[PDB]
Amino acid sequence: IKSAIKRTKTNNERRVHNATIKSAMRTAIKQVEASVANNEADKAKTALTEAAKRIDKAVKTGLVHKNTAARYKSRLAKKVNGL
Amino acid sequence: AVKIRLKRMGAKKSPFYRIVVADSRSPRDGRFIETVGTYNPVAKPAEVKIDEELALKWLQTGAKPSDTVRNLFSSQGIMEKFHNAKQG
Amino acid sequence: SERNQRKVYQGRVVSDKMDKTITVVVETYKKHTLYGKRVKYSKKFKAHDENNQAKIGDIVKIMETRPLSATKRFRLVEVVEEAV
Amino acid sequence: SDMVYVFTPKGDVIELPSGSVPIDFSYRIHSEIGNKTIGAKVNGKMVTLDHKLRTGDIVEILTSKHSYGPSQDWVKLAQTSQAKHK
Amino acid sequence: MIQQETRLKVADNSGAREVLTIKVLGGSGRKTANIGDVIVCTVKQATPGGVVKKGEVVKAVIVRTKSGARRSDGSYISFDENACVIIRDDKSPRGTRIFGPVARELRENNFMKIVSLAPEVI
RNA sequence: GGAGAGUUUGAUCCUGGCUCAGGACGAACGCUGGCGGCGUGCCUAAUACAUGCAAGUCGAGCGGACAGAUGGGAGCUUGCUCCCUGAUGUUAGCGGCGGACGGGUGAGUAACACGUGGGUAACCUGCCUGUAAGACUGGGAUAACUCCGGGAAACCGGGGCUAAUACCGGAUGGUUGUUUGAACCGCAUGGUUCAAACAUAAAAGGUGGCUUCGGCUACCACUUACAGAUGGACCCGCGGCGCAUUAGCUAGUUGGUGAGGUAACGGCUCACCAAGGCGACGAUGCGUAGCCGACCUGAGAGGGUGAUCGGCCACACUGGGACUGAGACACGGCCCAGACUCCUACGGGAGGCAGCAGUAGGGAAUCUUCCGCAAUGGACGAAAGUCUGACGGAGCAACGCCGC
RNA sequence: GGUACCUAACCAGAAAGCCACGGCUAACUACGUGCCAGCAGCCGCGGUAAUACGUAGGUGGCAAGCGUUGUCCGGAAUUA
RNA sequence: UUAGGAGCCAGCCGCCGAAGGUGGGACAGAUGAUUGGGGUGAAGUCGUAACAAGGUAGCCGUAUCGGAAGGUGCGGCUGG
Repeated sequence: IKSAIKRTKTNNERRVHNATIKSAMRTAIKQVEASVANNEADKAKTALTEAAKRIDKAVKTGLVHKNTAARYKSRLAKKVNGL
Repeated sequence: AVKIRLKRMGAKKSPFYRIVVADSRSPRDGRFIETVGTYNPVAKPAEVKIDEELALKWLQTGAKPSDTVRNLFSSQGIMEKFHNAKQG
Repeated sequence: SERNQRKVYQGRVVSDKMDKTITVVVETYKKHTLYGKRVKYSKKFKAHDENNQAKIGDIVKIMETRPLSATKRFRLVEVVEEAV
Repeated sequence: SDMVYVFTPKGDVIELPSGSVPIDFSYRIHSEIGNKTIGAKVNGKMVTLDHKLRTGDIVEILTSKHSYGPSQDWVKLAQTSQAKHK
Repeated sequence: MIQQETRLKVADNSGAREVLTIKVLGGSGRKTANIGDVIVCTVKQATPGGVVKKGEVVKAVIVRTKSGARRSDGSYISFDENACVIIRDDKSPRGTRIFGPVARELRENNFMKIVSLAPEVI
């Protein structure tokens, strides 16, 4: 309205791109947790590195804000410790 | 953001100024932390009075003033004493 | 380089039915800002009992911390004196 | 000279007695103009209803369509008595 | 197909909520009224904020009904609530808005201010 | 640093009422009114708003357009027409940061909102310094641009072209997490420090000079880490109201365990299990109202008020959600409904003055639709600069104080 | 904003009012008036000599203001 | 390496979820014919109940009757 139309034209374009980082981060965690219902540790090890690949790059991009991601790390990490 | 700066006081026509360490987010008459002495523009002579020592402790923490405030410190050598500390 | 000491009291326990926690009555008392006489109030809190060594009418100290649950903002220090 | 010669939004000379507010400007044209008047504009700016017109002015009227109506405040906002008898 | 002694959902914010009929203004005795006919009505309920309030003999126009409307195409319009829009005893309404759809068989007569205020002239 | 006076009565003293002299107004009205400084100036309607302005900034982030003529050359009418990219100039869009502050209003809110003192081992902090390190190697787009299509418009859709300090991979990293050791200490959770192992986690160039044409250099920006500076969030004692003709009130209520969730502690959310918690020191409820330094008054103790100026919270037509961003649930941002206004070719859309003014309307009653970024301030930028209804001043009314 | 300001030139020339006047409370007479018209914060004033009404003169009050009005405090030790 | 997987989105689905609708209670205010007392006003009518031993000593509490103040019953009180 006061020439801040340029914000909404970018805010929606960022809203698509940010959620693709966010939703793929969610699928990485469940696939690790899929290997918790599954009785596989070696599959969980390579998935933990696959999950933390997205997690560590997530705070590098935008709002995931590491103090969450530390809880995202260790909660996955004790399950591999549980196996 | 932390700008040591002036602060507008006094009557309508003849202003008065106080040199103030504060945050720029607070308004022109906004709040602050601790002040240094004075400024007088309406005197055709002198009487710009500075504490001359307390701001150097703040400059070692880092607080960038505007140049209209800063050249009063040059007139009393606060910055050049501080630049010696930066050369120290 | 000691950190700042927290809030602390001693007092007296009404009930024990709360799981691993109690209430403790503090009986400090003050004057009124208009007249001068000094009357007593009732100040009770919620305090953590990690050992469940509590009694009805127990003299005990309390120690605040980060809030452990809803309205629970204390833990014990020492069971000072017991009931009969 | 006891009358104001004001102008309508066409530009016709509107002969009204002197001391008129723009509420008095309405009833020379039509009475329902006064029934539907909200505000007024003289020469670019809006003018208040507290304004009294002068001889030789173009007066534009902020007129509602058929929505709005008068109050008790307007009964002494009629300076000229013949318009005040209206 | 609205008779005597039917109850109608009112389609404007002119004050009323539910309206009952008296007589269809046809001839000596007309039984029904599909669309566009003019009823003399009364007001069984009103909004608390009301220009027209409880118990007022009103004259109104049917807009939308559970009746057919045989166009010459063969298309039959049929809504799912009987209704009125209260008018000021003329070819003109007295409300501000008109809630919901309005049947296109009001343009056969000149009720065009209801047409111009309609949100979806179906 | 504490004046009293008239009145019950035929007359007196008490008793007890009201009355009166005083002091302030954000005050209004009546009558009059010469001027100058300094200061205030919608309390009712947080009711609705015509019109203009109130937040943009970087060509030194970047592609292209856009002019340009330093010269070069062309066709001739000597009047021109050009084709190359001069200096340099313009910035729709792109991208970076700001828009969360500055500014207003006083509606809800009787509670950790505020006032005061605290605590955090239970937290966060882009833009600030200072230190520690750095800044490797690639990739795929896409706007603008055009070319069509659909639309009354609002605008929207499709096909190619293209950039970057945009975006996305690979390396290396003292973040963090895991695993296993140590050391020390606190206030239980524990905390702090050190080692090893594993796991990933980056970055960017731009500006000007110097160049061996390989590059180098300062400067700006960049990634990461440490502190300090900086504000913010959460918790806690203690304070400032009216009614008992409001005495019973609450089931996520109150507890535990685990789980999820939040920057963070938590019934904050959910499962389970338990039945507690709140209360005559007045809960719950209801009417009422923003709080505070302070203002006025009193001799003081107190009482009243919470306007302007300064602190903080809350709200942005009414209500609810949410994104990007260090920071909002965003005063001049989006999405949804509710009322209302405006436009429409009826299919559709756009709008939010309790920003400055001004108007309507309300009311006893409150002001100028000015000029200026010169000073102070912010915003961005390397700076000039740009942008500023913050502010600077001018204008109105004896509104008040002082001065003539 | 040639605004403040200062310099020189000019004229008594531009310019005062409202309120009170029995007692509280400083200040009074004359006409009008006759429970009527009207005052009033308090006690209360007028059915023919109204210092209390209205007017005039004259005082007094304060001053670019004065009264009335609604507020809040005080006097009110009358929530002590 | 002529494409599959990963991931992503359109779409639909579920819980939550504001406004809307429905329903019986709470309290707040206007209004309601008529009535019930309560004061408040010019020599209205009816009685005399009080205050004197008030012409029957009054007075509180209860009961009861009458135009109405009141009347007496019973107990209590000196302010008989």
